[PDB]
Amino acid sequence: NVELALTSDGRTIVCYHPSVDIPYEHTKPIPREEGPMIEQLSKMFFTTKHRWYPHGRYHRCRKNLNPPKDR
Amino acid sequence: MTGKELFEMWKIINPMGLLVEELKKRNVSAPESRLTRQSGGTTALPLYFVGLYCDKKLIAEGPGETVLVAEEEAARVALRKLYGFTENRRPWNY
Amino acid sequence: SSFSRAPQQWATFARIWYLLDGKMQPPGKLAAMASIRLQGLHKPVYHALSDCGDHVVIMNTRHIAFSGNKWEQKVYSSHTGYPGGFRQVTAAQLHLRDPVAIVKLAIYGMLPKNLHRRTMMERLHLFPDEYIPEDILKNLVEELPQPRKIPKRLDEYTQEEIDAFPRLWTPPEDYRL
Amino acid sequence: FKNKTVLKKRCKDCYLVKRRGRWYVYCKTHPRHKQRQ
Amino acid sequence: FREVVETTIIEGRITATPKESPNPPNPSGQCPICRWNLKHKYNYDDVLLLSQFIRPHGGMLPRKITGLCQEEHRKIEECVKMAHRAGLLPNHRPRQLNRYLTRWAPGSVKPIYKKGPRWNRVRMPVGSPLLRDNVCYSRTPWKLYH
Amino acid sequence: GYVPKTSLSSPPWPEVVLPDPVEETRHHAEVVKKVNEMIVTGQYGRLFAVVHFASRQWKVTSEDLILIGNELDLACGERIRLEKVLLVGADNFTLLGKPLLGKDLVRVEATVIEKTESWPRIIMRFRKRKNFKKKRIVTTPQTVLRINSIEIAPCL
RNA sequence: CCUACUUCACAAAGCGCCUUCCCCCGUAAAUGAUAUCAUCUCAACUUAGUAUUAUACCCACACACCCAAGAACAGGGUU
Ligand SMILES: [Zn+2]
Ligand SMILES: [Zn+2]
Repeated sequence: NVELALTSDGRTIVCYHPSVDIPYEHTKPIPREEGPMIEQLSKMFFTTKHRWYPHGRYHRCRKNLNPPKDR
Repeated sequence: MTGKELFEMWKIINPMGLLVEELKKRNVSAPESRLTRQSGGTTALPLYFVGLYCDKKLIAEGPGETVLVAEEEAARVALRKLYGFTENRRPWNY
Repeated sequence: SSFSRAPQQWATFARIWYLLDGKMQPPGKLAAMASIRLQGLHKPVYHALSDCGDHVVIMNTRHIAFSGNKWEQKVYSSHTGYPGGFRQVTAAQLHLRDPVAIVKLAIYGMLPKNLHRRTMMERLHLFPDEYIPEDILKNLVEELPQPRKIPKRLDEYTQEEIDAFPRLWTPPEDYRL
Repeated sequence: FKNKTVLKKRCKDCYLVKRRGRWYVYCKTHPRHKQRQ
Repeated sequence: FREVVETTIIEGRITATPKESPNPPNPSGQCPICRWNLKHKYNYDDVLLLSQFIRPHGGMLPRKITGLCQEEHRKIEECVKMAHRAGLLPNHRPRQLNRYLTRWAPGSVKPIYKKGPRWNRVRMPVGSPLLRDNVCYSRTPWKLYH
Repeated sequence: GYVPKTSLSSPPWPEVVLPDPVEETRHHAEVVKKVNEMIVTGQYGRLFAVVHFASRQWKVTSEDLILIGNELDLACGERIRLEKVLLVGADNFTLLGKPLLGKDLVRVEATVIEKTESWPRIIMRFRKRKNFKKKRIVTTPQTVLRINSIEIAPCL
């Protein structure tokens, strides 16, 4: 849904792209132990087990607790 | 206030109620909250887009993890659009 | 736009559920589509460390189609690790045993060979037939077009199309046929 | 069957047939003529 | 087309026979393929074209009867084999793994237990080399071996 | 020349027909006029611009910060016009140069906010078993610019 | 596995006893075209023709002492 148009001199391309709204008809009304724990978490979040095991103090201390923040 | 968000600066409670009040001031009926898009509804990481419709016309839609959160965020987006404090509004002139 | 920071981030990095129909499709083309989606290489916000993969639900994997004689020639090799544990099984035998293994292995081979591969395979959902569990069906968001367009059979062609196609030759009348 | 690099019909009833991927010379009269590529 | 009917007494009756469609695009050609400008523009899945040279039970028709070139008769025969093996002619039968582009009869190929090294890989044939000269609509040539 | 409808009779991609030049020019003029009227009436919020500065292209908007990896021979706080604007876009329209937009269309202005050195960068060379080890520390001059405003004019 | 025999003796053993269950494919055929016969078919098709190992086994989330359980740990029992 974009309108392309060179200008008369042909030196600049003009693109008209209005934002199209979602039609009302295209919408639905609003409705009104360590082992087993890690298996449950992996099933819940569609991950593997390895993510949920802890890490040693060395890794934990290596993690930066005051990371730079942008925007 | 550059880079700040409207409701990051102005803390509000019940944005849906506040939006309903504003629409009443504008003599407009209460918007219909309606589920425009959704993803993974039965999982632990759902995505919902809820749009507020004024007479079958979309005024603002917002995303969220639950339908309630998406509706609340859509209310916030509608308030931003009504007040002209949208993210892509004309930047301040200096 | 004009979302709050947290909802905006959630929307951008939310994972979508795609549906592939494996009926009469090459497992390799299915695997290319699925591997792209599982990695997240279909998102402009993709990055290997962003965990931006999506869910892929492939149905009718029992009805995949191999081109050529791959059903008889393609051999899947495995070793149990024990001496004499080397097993070589053709594609047809593997399909009869597990109606999911062929697509699963194609996708597994196409995914990058790193530690994210099995996490990606956790987001892959393979179903031999048209049946899909209700929660997965409710999760479904989009259906991807089938990579191979299924050719029509004569039994499927309409009489109008048959008439539209010209007769190519005059058969001699005095022929048994 | 005898394995032959080159298949040669021996009598008139020796016929070449490509079966199970390879060429054979079969013969009803003289099964001694049976050849396999 | 003559058909033999029994009752014992048997007799052959000539029935309705289709004729070539009017206005061939290229009249005065060797083969029907040349007459209709289809030299390199049909594939195994073009059942409408292929079935016109097929016995009611699936067999090919002889080159003398069809009038096809030698090369075109070979191409049609191989394309019909591929269409049959892909199941595109369910009604042209004498009386479950989906396939297509199968060069060999399924029961005659042996599994590739030892695919060679990279420089001597044993590849799985796909399609037919007879169609190598078909019209190429792709940047890369279509591969006959996988 | 007619070929019966087969799989290979026609190219797989859909056939494309060039629109008639008269209607193409009419539609082009209509779209250009609509966007020009939007510019006249100020029917746009934030503007972004792709600008070629130094050697690179920067996606830029008002209040943005840009780090040039060289000194610019400008005093801090000095205002500047970035003259090579390749693209300017709004919510509802974009203007594309071929390759550059005109000076009459867009005006992107920046301000030299900082003149600094980069953090020390290490260049080490090492070759095993050759007694070959060299170390150098380099700091690159840098200028931080702030994009103050992007202005467009109805000169389409 | 220990009822006998034997080495032996509150048990461990053999020299003693008990139990052990499905196939793989080379070919041989049927109909049948290309090539109106024929032709087992890297033609379509129909059989011998089977691995898609069938099973079987295991499955209880949460001191001390004894043990046919055992290096430790673990396991079983303590009504
Ligand atoms: Zn003989
Ligand atoms: Zn010809």
